[PDB]
Formats: sequence, structure tokens, C-alpha cells
Amino acid sequence: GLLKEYEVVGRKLPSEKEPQTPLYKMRIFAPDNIVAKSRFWYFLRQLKKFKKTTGEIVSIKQVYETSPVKIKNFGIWLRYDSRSGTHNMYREYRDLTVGGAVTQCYRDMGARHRARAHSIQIIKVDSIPAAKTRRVHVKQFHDSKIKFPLVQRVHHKGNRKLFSFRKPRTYFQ
Amino acid sequence: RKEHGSFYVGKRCVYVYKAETKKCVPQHPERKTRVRAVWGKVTRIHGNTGAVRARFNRNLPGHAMGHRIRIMLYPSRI
Amino acid sequence: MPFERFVQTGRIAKASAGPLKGRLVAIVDVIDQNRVLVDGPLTGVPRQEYRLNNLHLTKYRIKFPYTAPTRIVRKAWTESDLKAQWKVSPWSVKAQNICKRSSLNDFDRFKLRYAKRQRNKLLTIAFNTLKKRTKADGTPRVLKKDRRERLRAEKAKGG
Amino acid sequence: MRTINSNQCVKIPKDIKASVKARVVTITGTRGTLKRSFKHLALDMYMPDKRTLKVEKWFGTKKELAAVRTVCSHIENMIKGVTFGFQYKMRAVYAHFPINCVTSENNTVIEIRNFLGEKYIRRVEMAPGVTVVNSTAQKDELIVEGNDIESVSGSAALIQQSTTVKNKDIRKFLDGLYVSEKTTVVKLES
Amino acid sequence: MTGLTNRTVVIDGRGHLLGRLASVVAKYLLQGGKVAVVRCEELNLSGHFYRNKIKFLAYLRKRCNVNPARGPFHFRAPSRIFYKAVRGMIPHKTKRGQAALARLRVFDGIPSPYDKRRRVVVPIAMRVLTLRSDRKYCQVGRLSHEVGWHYQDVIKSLERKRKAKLRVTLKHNRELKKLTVKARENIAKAAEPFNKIIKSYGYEV
RNA sequence: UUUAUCAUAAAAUAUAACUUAUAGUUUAUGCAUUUUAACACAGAAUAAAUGUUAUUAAUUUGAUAAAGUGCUGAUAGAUUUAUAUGAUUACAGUGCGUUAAUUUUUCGGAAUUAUAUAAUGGCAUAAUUAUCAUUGAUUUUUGUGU
RNA sequence: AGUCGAAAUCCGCUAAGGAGUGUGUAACAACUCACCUGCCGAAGCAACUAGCCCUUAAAAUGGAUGGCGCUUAAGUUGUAU
RNA sequence: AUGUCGGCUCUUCCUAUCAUUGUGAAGCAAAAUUCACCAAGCGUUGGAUUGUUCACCCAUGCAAGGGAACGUGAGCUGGGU
RNA sequence: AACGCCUCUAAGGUCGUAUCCGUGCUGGACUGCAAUGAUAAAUAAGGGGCAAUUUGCAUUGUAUGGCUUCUAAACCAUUUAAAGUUUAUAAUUUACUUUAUAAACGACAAUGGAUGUGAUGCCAAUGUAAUUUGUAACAUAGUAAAUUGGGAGGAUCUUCGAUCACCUGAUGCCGCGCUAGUUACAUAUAAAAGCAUUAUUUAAUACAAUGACAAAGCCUAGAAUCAAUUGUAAACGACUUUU
Repeated sequence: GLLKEYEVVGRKLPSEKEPQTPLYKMRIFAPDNIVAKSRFWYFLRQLKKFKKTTGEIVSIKQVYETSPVKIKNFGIWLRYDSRSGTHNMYREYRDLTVGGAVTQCYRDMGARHRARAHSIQIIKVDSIPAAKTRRVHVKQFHDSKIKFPLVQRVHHKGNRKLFSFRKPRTYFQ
Repeated sequence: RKEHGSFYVGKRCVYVYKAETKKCVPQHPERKTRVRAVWGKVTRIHGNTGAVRARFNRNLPGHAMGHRIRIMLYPSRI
Repeated sequence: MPFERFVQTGRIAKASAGPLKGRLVAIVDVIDQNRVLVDGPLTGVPRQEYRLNNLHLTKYRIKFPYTAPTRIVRKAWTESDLKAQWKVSPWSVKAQNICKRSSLNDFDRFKLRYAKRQRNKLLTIAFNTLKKRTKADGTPRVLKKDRRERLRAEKAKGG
Repeated sequence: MRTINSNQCVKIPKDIKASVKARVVTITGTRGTLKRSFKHLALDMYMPDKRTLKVEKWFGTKKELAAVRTVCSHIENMIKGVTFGFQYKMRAVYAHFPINCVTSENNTVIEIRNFLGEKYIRRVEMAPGVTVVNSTAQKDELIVEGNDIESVSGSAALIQQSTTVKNKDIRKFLDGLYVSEKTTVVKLES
Repeated sequence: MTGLTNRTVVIDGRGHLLGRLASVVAKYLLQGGKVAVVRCEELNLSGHFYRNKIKFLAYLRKRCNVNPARGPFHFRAPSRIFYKAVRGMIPHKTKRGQAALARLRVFDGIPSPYDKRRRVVVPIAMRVLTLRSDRKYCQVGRLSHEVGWHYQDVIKSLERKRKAKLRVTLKHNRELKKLTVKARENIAKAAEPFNKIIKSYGYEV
């Protein structure tokens, strides 16, 4: 999908020896509503006793990050399992939206390390301003004025004629 | 692409070919009978790129593969 | 550096492959190798991001800061007077087969493609307009200088 | 990581006249012309309306921009190849048989013999526009002139790579013709 | 001529990739097609030469052992390196897909009328749309020479024959357009002439 | 969010002086001018761009639902000897027989009340069953008035 | 004798010289490193770790990602219509 | 009911290289040799005893590889069982 | 070079095997392809080509609703996904060569097309279709064509390849028929009542293609095989030979 962002809150349903059990919350990136509510329990079966049903999911909501046209560079903290090899990482991407730079992580982490997305865990995601971004492929996209004449298209192959007539001479200068 | 062949759906396509016989008169407007036509009707779209299926009257003998059928322009929405 | 199209703030780029086809946007910043920001106020496109493979580039830079809000791109977009010098850009006339040769109704076509016989029946009889070595005269031009007296003097026939 | 820019600018001096033309570089000076191409590396070569010339690579990966720092060093050899020339030297060490090398006109290739008291009269040609005359002013020395560095050097390793002693030891049979001096022809004295 | 398009579609093989031009042509030839691919010594193969050396040198050691004459006949032209492709992509064991290679004539060195007839480019199979920087390619020109094609310099001299008289037929035509642009002057006062075409074109005046 | 208004910040680049550098330039190795895509955060001023707070203009933004919302296109198909021993009829829909003004087109239409409801929804209030939480809210039985 | 191998063992000299670093150099000694500063001036050095690739990787008819062919893929991993 | 050892004859194929061609290394002075790489192109014998296969022995040889259809009985033979 | 340095390597050039590939050699798309020679009997009549064929019948193939046609005139001259391409200009120069200077194009809309790349037709009607419609007036433009000797010109398993296209000597006089525009005028045709018309979509006109007949002049007068022989050959055929 594209990994929207949620804030999912727990309960430990309130049995009589203790009413009002203490309401923990998470920050979950999942493609959909209901899979966000089951990451929550996989990440509750490590920190609190608390399973379903011994617990509840009190109000979650999908959140809609704050500035969708600022050009912030995210820095995510990560934990992932290899073939033999559960490892911490720390990765950085440039994106307008937070859930766009967690899904930027997955398709990159999954390619570069083979990393199937059930063995990746997000352990922090924050915007990191500048002059803290390490990660050389970010901090070359910093310096205004950035000239960069990569004459770029997809250059749609080829066009509406299969047997075209015109020999498309890319450069056009 | 599929918006192109979505134009022709419903048009009476015809497959036209020839035969040795006439065996028949000119009964309505003058008929020589050297030309055979199997009428049809385009039904739906097929490809993801503008090919198309058509159910005919009989069933297209498959040495007709690669030979021309004539999609008509009638019955026409505008 | 033959000063090609640069992706720089705000090099004015006309998009194709995506939903901003036919729109003249302005770059604002650079997100990626493959994406940019995009902000064209006068052409009607708010601040999106855009896949760089979809937008093609023109010869028009314009100066802002790279942190500019749209209102001052809009201030700059009119101040350097793009709107009048783009609809005369030397192959932005060749845009306008999009407004004239595209679909060119069949309340247009015949008239526009019947005069091509008018033009050509006056063009092929404008052939053998010959200088190349014959000159002079290439017999049987004893009869045809009478026909060629209707090119030169031309009173009345030859000659 | 497909980094953006890595450009070098060769510093063309006043006496030589260069031209990059669509990628091939034709540099004209004192000793001649060295018209050579780089239609395989695919940089963006450019004389920025000055004397100088600048290569430039956009979005090459890692191996690609290694090859920026060579084409700016191929060029400055073809600078020196046409103002000072490229001249190697050979010294022809031997143990008991004197290697009687010779060349002449024309027969400005070479004709060497008596390695190692073998009858095989070894003959080594030369690359075009490059000559061998035997060096005077020295016992058993040679001089390979020429402007193109690789048509000097490569044409002056053929005289080195044969002769080599075959089928025996090489740490005691040290005979052959080896390179001692890789010089200019003019600068500064010679 | 006249047909499902023409009775030919002439394709230049220059600068195209060997197997993407094959599966375009073997699909189009089953549509009822008639192509005629020329300059087959120019088809580019991907990978460098000692990749495709080895692969054509492995396809020729596949010969029958009982009697080698029955075994795979390994044709060594460039135009038969390509025609071998368009048989892997065609149902050649059927009476339908045997009439689909009998529309395919394939030539190498552009002869006899396919030198005046307009020949077209297949941009889906061009090299310099497909294959990256840094990536070496080959040509089937040198592959067939290094596997025994005895007519490489035959057709290179025949190319320079028809390259040479192309400059004679362009200098017939370069000045002839220069006559048309002078012939275009005398008609600007024809009657009301050009106005009806220029008001829909006008970008070429 | 965005556009927009606010107040200050604090100013990270862009218009906006003149260095130096660089080559190409002139004049006698320098100047004179020319491109600085060398371009001195090199300065002033501006963008109060950027930074802070706050509010919003057709109050701007999607997705997620529901409604017929308003349809336009096509496709294939259509049992039936319902008496060859049991409704073709209940439905609704058209064409004749109070009223009066209102309106509109004037050629139609057009609109209008009281005509009898329990009234159901709305409001107020009483009333009680029962409750998330309880200032309250949710009801429940209703009942009255409107 | 500073020096195959050293018990020791500091220091003096001094920005920087140690009972001392070097050729399978038995003495002195020659001789050079360590070191510092000159020089240039932006990042540099190393041990790991796991992706694809490689090497490892050797069988007898001719030959099999099923075939062709593919190499900004028509391969592999993550996804989308 | 698939003729069950071998040998003789005759093919081709494989490398897990004995020798030859091309090279690399050596505690490689020469000669002689050993190590390793690309390599299956041409070779890989005559005999005494034994039915055997490997076997050992004489002799040739600067220098005598190993194997595949348990190759091969309407090919032979019939020594072995 | 990366990696201020070294480095056979990353890009680039090289040296190089009894291997591999080819030549040389043996078989030959069994029956591939080119070149070539003859081309029948008769000589009364016939038979056999020339041949668009001229002369009709009559069919196929077709542009099939007059033409859902096409043209059988080009877009680099090592190559390179930024890569550069054209254009003048000045010099250079066989050459769009080379070089300089300046432009345009900014891998867009566009260019994958109609530059319909010697500039397509969609028609001479001056009522145009399943037939053609006539004549003046005025304006500019002003074609298309038909007869005689020398040269240069053109070959890739060919859609017709001893011919061939241009060009000069030169014969001659279409002065037959051009066309575009404006305006006038002269007729003829055309209508299948189907008012929810289609059907095994005829078919023409024309293009082209044979086919066969009575129709049309020209040209033409050879071989192979068997049988017999040979012995360069041989199981048999076959091959080599001879009248």
C-alpha cells in the first residue's frame, strides 16, 4: 500500500481488582485500519502483559501529518531481522509526508537487504532538520542553489506508433 | 488502448470472403453470389490495449485467422 | 556545461505524462533524484510534488528564494512577464496543433483539405521553372517559346 | 549512489589550440596534432568559450566518475605530446653477448639480434608517427620519439617484452632491453 | 502497395536490439503482417562480445552425434542469426505459423528495392531507448564474422556503393526543394490560395 | 494544510552597491570596458522570503459512508398446448359528476385552505423503567400542552 | 660498543633522539625510522555486518529458466493499477 | 525370458592432465625436476604366466594418463562360472 | 583512475596456445541460385513463340458504394540515454570537409507522422457518382504532349536483368488538349413509396490480370531417351564414350 499513520491506544479491560487500567498508545504505520490494530497487539505482546482479550483498543485515529508541502528530511530508526541477523539500523529519506517516508523505507529496505516487511520494526520516526542528517545521499540534496541538469523524462517508449517513422533523437538540443 | 476499442462495441462486424458457387438468383438488390459474409456483432473489449471480442452468427473457420473482417460503423451512437 | 535544461529553482517546466499534462508549472525545490516540488499559480496548479519523468523543461528560469510561498512565486510569475512571451515561444506555436490540428472537426476538415488541391494545381504548373542548362532553349521550344513567351514579356504569344 | 556532479577542467595553455567536437578532442600545437576520441566514456565535454576544456559527468555511479580524473589526464598528456613530445629510453643490459641492436632508414622500426647468441633475428615494428633511431652519446642506448604517449610507450614496450629469456631462469639471466628514462623531447633542456 | 497496411513494412535493423526486434516482428507477422527487415549486420546484441561469442560458440557444438548432418544446422549470416530468433517466437510446426515466416524476408545489407522504399524504426526495440550507460553491447556484424561469415566485406563495399549514389540522389533533391521554395513564391497571389491551410497550420507558415 | 490577516521575530537564500578572482577585451606589464554560470552572508535596503504567535476568504484539503443524486452507454438471455381437467384479477394509471380565491401562461396548467386521524417526526412540560458516567447525558413507559 | 637474544633502566640532551627502529649486516661504526615542525589543507582510518554478484562449483550422445531470447530487463527484492 | 564373465574387433564421448603446445612459481645457476593455470588437439605400445578384471615381470620409451553406455554374443569366440 | 600518491583496469589500447573459428580439402538449400546453348515434326498445310497486343467473348484480382486511396523521390557518413542536432555566416575545402563566430531547439505541449520530406491525391464537374452534365464574359498564371544520329548512365536469390533512363546531334512545327479565380448562361441526368430499407453487401466505372474462341501481323524450323558400342565405369541402375 502506502502506509498511512495511526495512533492506537490500549486499555487492559478493567477487571474488578483494578478498575482504570492505564491506557498506553502507539504510532503505527499500516496500509489499512484493521492491520494497524494488529500491529498494536504484536507490539503489545512485548512490553505489557496484556493480550486480546485481556485488553481493548480505545480510540484510534489516522493522522494526517502537519505540513504536507514542506521538504523535511526524515530520519527513521529501525530494527530488522536478517537471515541470521537481527540488527539495528538508522536510515534517512526526504519526503513531504511521514507515511511517505516510511513506505520509502520499506521498498528500499526490502530491496537493498531482502528484508521482508514482517521482519522490520519501526522504533522511531522523526523529522531531522539539516546538519544532523548523516547519510550522504540526503545531504547532497541540500545546497540551494542546486543546478543539476539531468535532462530527465521517462521518455515514453515509444509513442502511439509501434512502427514509428521518426527516430527519437533524445537530447533535443 | 482500451478507450479506443471501447468505441466499436455494438457495431455489426462482418467477415467477408468468397466461394465458387452462385446457386442463387439476384433476389434482392441484384445478387451475384460470389461473395460470402458472416455477419456478427462486436460484444465487449478484450485487451488492456484495445483488442476486442466479437460473437458472430456462425463461428469463423480459423483459416480466417489473419484475414480481414470489416467492423461496420453502423449501428452508431454519434 | 552547454547550459542545458537545469532542474533549478524555479526552472519553468511543462508537464506531460501525468495528470498535469498541458500545464506550465514552476519548480520550487528538489526532493529526490526523481521528484521535485511544483507550483504554478497562474496556470492553475497548486503546490504538489511531481515525478520528474513527467515534466519536460523549457528555457525559462525565474528568480525566487527556494523557500518561497506561492504568493511570491505568483508575484514573480507575472513580474518577469511569462504569460505574454510564452504564447509566442518559437515552438509554442507548435503547441497549437493541440488547439487547431487536434480534432479539427468534420465541420473543419474538407475546406482545410480541399484547398490542398487548389494549392497544388497551381504548384505543379509552377514546375519546369527551369534555369539548369536549358536555357537555351531545348528544342522543340520553337513551339514552346510561344508557350514560354507567356512567362517573360508577355505580349502576346511567341514571338 | 548516483552522485550529481564531478567535473574537471583541464588548463589549456596559450600556445596550443584545442577543439572538442561532439566528443572527439583535436589538439594542435608545436609538434603536430593528436585527434583522439572519447565516444565511449560518455562524459559531457565542453570548452566553456575560453581556452580551457571541462569534462563533466552527471549522475554516474561510482565507477563512472573514476573516469573523470583520467580523461582530464589523457588530455594533459596530449598537451605535452605536442609541445614537448614523448621520448623513452632503452638501455639493453646484457651479460656475455652484446645485444647488437640496430635500426636505420626506413627501417625506423628496429632490427635487433644476438639475444642470447640465438640466431633468431628479432624484429619489432613501431606505431605510426613514431620513430626509433639508436641513441648516440651512450653505449647501447635507444631513443623512441613521438607525440602520442601510448604510441611511444606501447611501441617501446614491444622492444622490452621481447626480448625476454624463455624456458630458463630469469633471476640470473637478466638480459634484455629495459626502459630507464621516460622523458620529454624538448622540456626543458631535452 | 495495398494490404492490411501495405504489402510490406520495411524495417531498418540499425541500432535495434536483436530479440526485442524479433518478438515485435514475430507478433506482427502472426497478425497477417509482411515485414522485411534490412541491414541485419547492424542489429545490436546486448552484453559485450565475449559474452555472445561464447553463446554462439555453444550453439554450434549442439550437433547430432549419430549423423551430424541431421543435427541443428547453424546458419552464420547476420540475417539468419535474426531469422533464427523469429522462429523461436513463431509456432513453426503449424501450417499457420509457417505462412508467418513466409511473409518474412530478412536481408543484411539493404538491397534491391528495399533501398528506395521507406523503411521505419521500431522505438520499442531501439538500443538507446533500452540499454543503459556503462553497458557494453555488440553487433551481429562482428559476431557472424568471428563465427565464419564469408561475406562481411562483400556487403560493406556494396553499402558504400549505395551510400555513394545516395549523395547523387540527394543533390538531385536538395536543390530541387530549393526550386520549390522559389516555386512557392509565385503562388502567394494565386487567388486566395494558402489561407485555408495556414489557418489550421501556420506553424510552418 | 493552502490562499488570506495579525503581531513580533530574526533573517539559512532572491531582487538589490561596489570588491577582488577569472579569462576573453582596449590602450599604452598594467589600466579601460565587457561575461561572471570565480561571483568576496561584501554591504545597505527589500523579500519582515525564512523564524514566532494567532485568526480566516467562495472558510480551504482529501479520503470514508449513505442517499437516486442525475443519468448516459453496451451485453447475453425471454419457460409457457394458464384448462390441450381451474381466476387473466387484485392492483394501481387514463378519460365523465362540489367549491372558492391565489398565481402564472394566457392555449393549458397553476395554486388554496379548513376536509376527519392515533397522529409518527419537531417543541415545551409532567411522569416513570433503566443506565455510559453522573453538572450531566442516555434512555424507558408514556402522558399532556404546543 | 644502543642494536642475534637483554636482566633492566631512568633520563640527560630536547618542538622532536628510545640503554634505541631496519636488511636473517659476529666488532666500532655506517645507516635509517619512530617522533616533531615545514608542506598541503577536507574529512580521513579500521574492525565488523548482510544484500546481490564472484570464487569454491569436476563427467561422460548434442542440449536445455520448458523454448526463443533478455541485461535503465523479458533478472532479483518491495509494491501499484 | 532384456543371452549372464572376459578377450578380439570397432566407434565416439568425458575430463578427475601422463606426455606435447602456451604460460606462471620454486629452497629455479645449467641439466634434471617439482608446484600451478588455459587446455582434451594428436598419442597412449610388443610380449612371458593366468580364463579372469586390477596383477607383477621382461622390453620399448627425453617421455608408456584415468575413465563412460557393468559399450559391443542374430559381432566372433567359448577359456571362466 | 577511483583513492592528490602507487596500481595491467574501472574506461581505454595491446602480446597470445597443440585449443576454437575459417581457409585449403570432400559432400552440395535429394529436386537450391546464376550464367548459357539450342528451341522441334514440317517446309503444301499445320505446330511452336512474339504480345501490352491492337480485334471481341468472358473471367479473376482490385480501388468495392465515384476513390475505408496511397506514393514504390529522404532525415546521420565510426557513435553516444546529459549524450547534441541543424541553420546561416567567414575561411578552408572533392565533400553539408575542416575551423571559427553566432543562432535556433531547451531529452516539452509538440517530435510516432502527415515536412503528405523532387511537397500526395479527395479528380478537368466550371449540378462530382453505385454514368459523363454544356457555352460565353473577365483576370492572372501559363503547362501537358507526338516523329530523327553520337555520348556518358544503370546489376545484392530479379515484382521483366544485352535491355535500360537521362543527355547532345538533330528530325520536326501539338500550335491536338492546359489550368486556377470571378461572374453569366446552356441543358441532360439523378428519386429503389423504405417512411423503425439493409443483405448469401452486389458490383462496377476504371485499374490490372489471365483465360478461351472465330477474330490481328510478325517470327520459327531442334533434340533427349531407349536399342546397339565403349571400359576411364560397373551388383543393378548410373557414369565415361561412339556412329
